[PDB]
Amino acid sequence: FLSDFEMMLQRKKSMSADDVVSAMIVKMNEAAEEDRQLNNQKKPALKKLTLLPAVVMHLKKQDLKETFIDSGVMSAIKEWLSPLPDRSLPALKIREELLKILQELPSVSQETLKHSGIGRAVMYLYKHPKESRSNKDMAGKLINEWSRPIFGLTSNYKGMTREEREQRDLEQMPQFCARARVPMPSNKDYVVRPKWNVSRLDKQMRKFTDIRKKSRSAHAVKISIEGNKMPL
Amino acid sequence: TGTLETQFTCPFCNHEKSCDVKMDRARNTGVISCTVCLEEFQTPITYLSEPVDVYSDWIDACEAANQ
Amino acid sequence: ELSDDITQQQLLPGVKDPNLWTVKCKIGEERATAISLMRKFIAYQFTDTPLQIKSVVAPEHVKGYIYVEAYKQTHVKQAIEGVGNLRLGYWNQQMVPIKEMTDVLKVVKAN
Amino acid sequence: AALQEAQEIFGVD
Repeated sequence: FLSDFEMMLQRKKSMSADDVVSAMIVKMNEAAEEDRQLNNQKKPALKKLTLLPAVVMHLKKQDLKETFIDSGVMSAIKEWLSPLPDRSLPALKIREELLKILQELPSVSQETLKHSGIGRAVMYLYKHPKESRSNKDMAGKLINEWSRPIFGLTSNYKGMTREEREQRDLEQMPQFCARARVPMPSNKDYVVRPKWNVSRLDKQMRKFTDIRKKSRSAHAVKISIEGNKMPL
Repeated sequence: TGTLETQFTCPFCNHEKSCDVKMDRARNTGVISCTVCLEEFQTPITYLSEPVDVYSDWIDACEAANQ
Repeated sequence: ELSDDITQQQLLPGVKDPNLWTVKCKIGEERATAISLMRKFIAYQFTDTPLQIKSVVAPEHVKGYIYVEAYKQTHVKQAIEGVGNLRLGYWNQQMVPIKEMTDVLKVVKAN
Repeated sequence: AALQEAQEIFGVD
């Protein structure tokens, strides 16, 4: 039989998906198609905008971003960013959140952009005249961010190796007073990288510290003297 | 007058406050590394040695090597 | 016929390009400074300490600074050393991040 | 080949 102590300990100890991602993408396609039908009926296309919170709250899950990208999220986002039958842009919220998500979804490979058409779908919004300036800036930076890899460029300055900088620095090398005067830092351009210039007491002190601790007039429950850190 | 500096501008990539000093008081050696370009230098220290002394040894080695 | 913007994405700046650094100039003397900084560059280019700077941008929409492009920040400085209207931006120049460089040569619509 | 890649990825008529 279990002891009440072990029941308590086990009870407290007891406190410590690709299929649902696929189903989410299916629901995103259903929502965008229903909004196409509603737009043809000249009704408000609420389905995408009604699902948006649930979708955004899941695309942010760091542990699933690979699953999301590999499951065809880029295709669904392209469908949501695409203009409707009357060539109107999607709800402002959809553009704002999906563009922000795409910035936070950097693992996207070139083949993924080319196959999903998400690049076309964002370049479209970047060119589009009815797009707001903030969305145009997001689309612009997305287009730069996604095109740099095509040209092998990169924007992470911490990404260039040490030897690359040392080599580049060699590639770029050219051919009275009455009081103390504060000297100013050397402006010299350093090219060349310099070669490097290369207990019995604490046991007794710990023992004495332990004796000091042992001598204290401590109490089992720390009484709040002035009401600070009062429990519950 | 004021408080002594503890973060420095990498004398190579000039990125500000990018270099930090690790002081191995046990092996008597200070290690400085640029958290941007990853450049490093190591110099013998003493108990009097402060981060500003390591950084200076780096600057003195650079100023001597770039001649 | 390749579109103009697509042929443009190719030119973007990378980590390997000379960084564009902000400096600080006396307002309305940014153009007079940048040009005088050309005369400084020309005067030093043949001596033993030529200026290590590549370009100085003084946009019309901005009012307060010229930007010096140089591989290493300290190159910007040796150029601006002793230059008067730029004496204010001598102690510090902020690197405009690689993603906020194309929007320095941005012009919105002289006329 | 590289601009054609960018053209196919961002080409919008």
